[PDB]
Amino acid sequence: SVTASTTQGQQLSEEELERLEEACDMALELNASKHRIYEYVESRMSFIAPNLSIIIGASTAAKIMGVAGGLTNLSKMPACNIMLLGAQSVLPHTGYIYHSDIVQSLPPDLRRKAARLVAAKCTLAARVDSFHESTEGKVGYELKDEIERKFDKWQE
RNA sequence: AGCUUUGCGCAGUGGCAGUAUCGUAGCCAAUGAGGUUUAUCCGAGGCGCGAUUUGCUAAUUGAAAACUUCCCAAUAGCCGUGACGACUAGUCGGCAUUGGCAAUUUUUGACAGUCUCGAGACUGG
Repeated sequence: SVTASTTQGQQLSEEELERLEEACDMALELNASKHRIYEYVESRMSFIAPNLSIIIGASTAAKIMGVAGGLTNLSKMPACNIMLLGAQSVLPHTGYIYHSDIVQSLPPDLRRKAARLVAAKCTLAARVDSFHESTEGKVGYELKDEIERKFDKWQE
């Protein structure tokens, strides 16, 4: 309001205002579509791979389940490849679980090691939901408590 | 029967030893430590804290450097002299101590160097 009192800006057209209006309307369409996709992918990924979704987050769980080629290919991958799963001058030897929110929830030098912590345990989680045990996700909850317990252990 | 591999133990030669060798009871660690190289790859301990027995010998200071001393008194050659003694003023033997013992015959150095085949020669300017 303070800088709308002094804008130094000229008015738009009617075509310019309606062009910006439909641009903002399709932008809200893209935002609501993104959140609809997010809700569906978290629901169906908590059904398909509950423990991996609990550890990493179900969108990144779906990304590393897809680029590996499903759960039954994600299990028989080691922990040192699921770290680099989704890789490609921005950061090297990084996968989809380096740019996760739970691996960016810490200082920038605390990052790489944390990737190896989230890659290993979720690999266990991936193996745990390659067979259909722990459908409620208790292995994911226990391992995720272990993850952020180690994160709080490293932090001050 | 011989050869031989791997791990461990013992001893020995040699090498290394504070960017070395360990402890860790605190935490983490193959359910993955730690990764800038080659990363759909590698794979072992890591971070902190804390350390780096025993016998022998030398040397120094110190009065004393840790295994059951100093001090006084006396005892442990010959020419003269004094007595005692012996033998005829003289001689001899032993004992004793109240002066002396580097000037040719002795005990305060004619010795030292050299040369020749047990024996001699040369020099000491």
